[PDB]
Amino acid sequence: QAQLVESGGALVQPGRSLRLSCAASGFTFRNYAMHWVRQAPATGLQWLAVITSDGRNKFYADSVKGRFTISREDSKNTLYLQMDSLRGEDTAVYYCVTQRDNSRDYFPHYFHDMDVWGQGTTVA
Amino acid sequence: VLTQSPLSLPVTLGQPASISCRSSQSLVYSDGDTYLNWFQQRPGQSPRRLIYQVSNRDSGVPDRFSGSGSGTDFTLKISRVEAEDVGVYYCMQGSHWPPTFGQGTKVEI
Amino acid sequence: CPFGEVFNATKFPSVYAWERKKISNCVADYSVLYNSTFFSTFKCYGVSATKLNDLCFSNVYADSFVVKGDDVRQIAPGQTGVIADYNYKLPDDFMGCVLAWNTRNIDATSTGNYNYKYRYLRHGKLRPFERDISNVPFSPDGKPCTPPALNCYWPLNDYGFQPYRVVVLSFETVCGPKLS
Ligand SMILES: *[C@@H]1O[C@H](CO)[C@@H](O[C@@H]2O[C@H](CO)[C@@H](O[C@@H]3O[C@H](CO)[C@@H](O)[C@H](O)[C@@H]3O)[C@H](O)[C@H]2NC(C)=O)[C@H](O)[C@H]1NC(C)=O
Ligand SMILES: *[C@@H]1O[C@H](CO)[C@@H](O)[C@H](O)[C@H]1NC(C)=O
Repeated sequence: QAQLVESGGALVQPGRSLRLSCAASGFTFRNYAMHWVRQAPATGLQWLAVITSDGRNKFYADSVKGRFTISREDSKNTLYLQMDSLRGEDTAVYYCVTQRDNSRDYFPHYFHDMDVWGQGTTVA
Repeated sequence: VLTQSPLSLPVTLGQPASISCRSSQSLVYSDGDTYLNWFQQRPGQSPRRLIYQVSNRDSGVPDRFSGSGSGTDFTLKISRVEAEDVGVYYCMQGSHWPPTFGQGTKVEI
Repeated sequence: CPFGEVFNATKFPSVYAWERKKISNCVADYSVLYNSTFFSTFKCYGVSATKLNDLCFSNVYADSFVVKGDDVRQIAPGQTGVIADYNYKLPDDFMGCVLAWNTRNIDATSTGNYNYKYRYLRHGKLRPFERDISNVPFSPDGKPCTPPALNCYWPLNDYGFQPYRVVVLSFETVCGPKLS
């Protein structure tokens, strides 16, 4: 029963850094790719980045590539998002997202389901 | 890019509904499948998946939900909209990286 | 037929770079292989191993490579996975025989034998018996990309070699021996 819980959201002034975390449970964190998706009226639901199950590869949307870094700490079953040089445009609800089906845990199959969502944390 | 229509769909309680989603490109993937999913977001809560692969229901999803489509043009169908269904329906494509969502369609009761 | 030349070869290629030996114009003695303890796996698809000597073919293709034991199972029809999808695929059809043996004392090394590579990223899956030995940094949406920049990843990786040597005999002037 996969569950994701986001935390660490806050008001960030332009140019500053903020790091989000997401506690995973109900599944083996190590065996799944993890994603960040953000929500705003501006973009609706926007995918940002994915980290593969081994924590080796990291893919980023052009809108955040070079500014955001996705990382994971398997020992704590926790997903993180490092948002450097945060902009006003990055105001959004940040969701921790993964999938239940990891039978094909390789690019791009982990974007096909995205059926596990957390509560979402607001960053402004 | 995914565009949903109509943006706002006012559905009398107990009446059917239909939410369209048109992609700027064919969503057929390299293996011939189509990774066009639909999500439902209740106000104050996260999105949940209802339909995957255009028309397949997820476990636990009410039989009132279905869908159809091909190429670029897809539809989320609801046999009858319940009060509990109030919220925003989104289409999502995973066929082409980066995965994208539509702007979402608000369904009112 | 030059079977020993393939099975007892001193050097095998990687799976992504699997090599194809064509066997033809010869007599195929499958008894040596059939009743041997050499192989850890002897799997035939729609073909009775015991009757291989009684089957004639236009030719036989012996596809040679080294794969981790765990992924040997991906060398079969109707399979998915990193090897089945990106390195070496078998068609959904009848197949000859997939023969494999443990090579921990041949190819594996104490620090890992990383001389063997495999593919894990590709713009689409491989066709049956397709060989892709290119090496261009993978880009998730077809864009130009330069490693180690974001979204720029090499499509190939290394094997942490236990390894198995696998020889696949795909069937299409070659027959077995006659009985005197
Ligand atoms: C690949 O090489 C192995 C050996 O490195 C071959 O297996 C061996 O084949 C010989 C020949 O029939 C088997 O019999 C041996 O004959 C000699 C003759 O003087 C005898 O001294 C030995 O005691 C033995 O009888 C030998 O048992 C066999 N070894 C094993 C473990 O099966 C193998 O057949 C070669 N593969 C191919 C496809 O040629
Ligand atoms: C096993 O195959 C070899 C092939 O030369 C044959 O000589 C041997 O007699 C076979 N074993 C038995 C029990 O028939």
